[PDB]
Amino acid sequence: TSDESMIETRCVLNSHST
Amino acid sequence: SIWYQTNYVVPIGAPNTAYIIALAAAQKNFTMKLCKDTSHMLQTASIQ
Amino acid sequence: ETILEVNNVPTNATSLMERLRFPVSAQAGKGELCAVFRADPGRDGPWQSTMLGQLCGYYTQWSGSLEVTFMFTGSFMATGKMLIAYTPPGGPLPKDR
Amino acid sequence: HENSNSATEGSTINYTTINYYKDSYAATAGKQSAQLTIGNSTITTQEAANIIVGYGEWPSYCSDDDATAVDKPTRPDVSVNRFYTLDTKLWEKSSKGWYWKFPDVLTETGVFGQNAQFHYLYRSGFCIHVQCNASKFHQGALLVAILPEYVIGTVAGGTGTEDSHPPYIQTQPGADGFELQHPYVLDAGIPISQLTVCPHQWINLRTNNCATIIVPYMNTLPFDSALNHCNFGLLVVPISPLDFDQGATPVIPITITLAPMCSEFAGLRQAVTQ
Amino acid sequence: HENSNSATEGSTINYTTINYYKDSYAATAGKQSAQLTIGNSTITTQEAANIIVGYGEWPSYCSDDDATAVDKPTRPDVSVNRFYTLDTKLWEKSSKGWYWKFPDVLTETGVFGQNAQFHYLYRSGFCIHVQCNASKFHQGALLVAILPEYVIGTVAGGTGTEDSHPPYIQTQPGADGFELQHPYVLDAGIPISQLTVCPHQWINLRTNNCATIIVPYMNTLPFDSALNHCNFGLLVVPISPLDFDQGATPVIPITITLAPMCSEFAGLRQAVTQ
Repeated sequence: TSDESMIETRCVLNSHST
Repeated sequence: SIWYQTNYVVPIGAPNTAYIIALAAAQKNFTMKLCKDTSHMLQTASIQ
Repeated sequence: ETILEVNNVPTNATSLMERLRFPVSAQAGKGELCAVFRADPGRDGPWQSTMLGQLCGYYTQWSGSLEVTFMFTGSFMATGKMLIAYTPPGGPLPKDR
Repeated sequence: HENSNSATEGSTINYTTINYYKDSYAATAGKQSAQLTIGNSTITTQEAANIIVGYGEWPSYCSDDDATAVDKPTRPDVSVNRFYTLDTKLWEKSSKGWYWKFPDVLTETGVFGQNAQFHYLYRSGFCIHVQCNASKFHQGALLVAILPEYVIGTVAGGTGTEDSHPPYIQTQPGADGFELQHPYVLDAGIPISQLTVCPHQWINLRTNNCATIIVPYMNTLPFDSALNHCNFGLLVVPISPLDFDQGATPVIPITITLAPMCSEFAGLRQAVTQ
Repeated sequence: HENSNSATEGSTINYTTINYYKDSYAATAGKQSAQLTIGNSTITTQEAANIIVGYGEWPSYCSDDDATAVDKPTRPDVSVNRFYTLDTKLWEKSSKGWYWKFPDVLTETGVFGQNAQFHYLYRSGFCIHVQCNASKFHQGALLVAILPEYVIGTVAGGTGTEDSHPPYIQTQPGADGFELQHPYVLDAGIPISQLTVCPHQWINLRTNNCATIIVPYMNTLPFDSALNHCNFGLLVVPISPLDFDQGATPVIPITITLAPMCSEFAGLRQAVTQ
């Protein structure tokens, strides 16, 4: 499942490390 | 918060009470950082 | 997706399996409150039953979207609509639907 | 030789007319030649058999050819364009029917209600999700319909001599809505049998539990007051009555879920409720 | 061989460091190598001698590299991005100084106040017009200054032993603002003599009657709560006292006119005032 399957979504250029 | 949007509508012969199993997870954008000791399980009895 | 213990009321050992599911029942047709939980995975509460929440115990900081899958386990003949509302952090417990 | 000033000048239809004056209006009549998401909100439309687009027109924003107000309108686009759930109406066996006036239902709710109150001008279409869950052993049909410029009439004292006009709780009942005292004439002297020429959807309980009518902004004007003028009335009426056997769920709610679509607000001033 | 995880990784500055571990943060410090209109509102800035842009940075919208919240933020763009005039403060001969917290001044005013209340997240810069009309025979100077994260301190009981914290009427005084009880230490233990390292403008009454400081959004975070967190405090303080002869206008008001610039609101929920 996704988040713009859910809400209106903005572009978040996500550099969060795993 | 969970709200009855219409109602739990049931016919005759089917149970008037049902149950929701909530299955929580994280999306693919999920991350964690600052790896720490856990507080969600504390040992109390010493492991013999 | 691991089972979120939204029904974390019955601490009784014979009733611990009642924590994994919660009772949608026939109501008076208002916007009645069914269930409430904080959306914090690492918090002491309903999310500690999850693998996400227990792995959130081992990390200080978390980021990213969470999924909660609600599985209706009533009859095929049982029907009805739920409003499942995530409130952003500023809002208190909503008094109404 | 002639002012292009008939009523059909801006239309896309060619007219062969006879005129003898410099005004085109002086001429003859002549002859021609499934998860729906908006905002932070999501509904379900798996059992509706389609989504009704009102008059085949999607709720666009105001065309720059079509607007008159020179102030830049605000388009909050997520905070007001989102599904708004009203309080439920209980469909009963004796339910005559209800109506909801638009955007009077939503002038007191959300940022849409604040944008309606703070701005003189308002323009939006509407995604109207009318949902009514009932079992496979319940029965009944709802005409969920969008009557534009739903002017309420009175009983005129019953006899017809009194020139009554409906009160503000009846012309603009808010998010709660008002019942139909006489659903056959729609409290307006016009038959509900002909209500399906308006954008309509059936909630036939055996077929579908929800109705999703998507309404454009319908007015003679590009914008209007959200407080005074109600652009349309949503009518949810039990044409076929609700029936079930004793033991089935007697409480059959009709929940009204509303998305203002492409909301546009101009003429910012203080917050005015009416 | 190394995680790129020092605190200066995202910066534009090259560092020659020594490291022996796979973490870049483990490394050495090393060494390196006039009518202004917004919304439906207009001010006048003929007598200000320039407009101060806070830290040389225009209040842009949130960069997509810089944002974290995945919900689409609303940008009302006219209805909230507009000059908001607060109630006047009367500059007197004994005026110690006042402060205004941001956007706490505007969380109860306009559609900006509703967007601040309805959304958890808020981001805006600010065009702050501080105006003070006085004649050519009046005198005095105001340090109009923008102190970011203006944490108010108390008198600590006066002696210093009591661990007082300022009340909510003092930390967030709303559109009225709060006077400086001790303008020399700015009610924060920090000297007002050094307040001009912050974005500042002088209202020297012989030179200029108005100050226009344009403040960007300054936070460690791309968005924040408009209700809890105040991003900055505007300080309007009489460094040089107001003086005039008897017969000249004794009532010298300081009007605070505020434009939220590029306001961005995310996390829509119910309207929360605090």
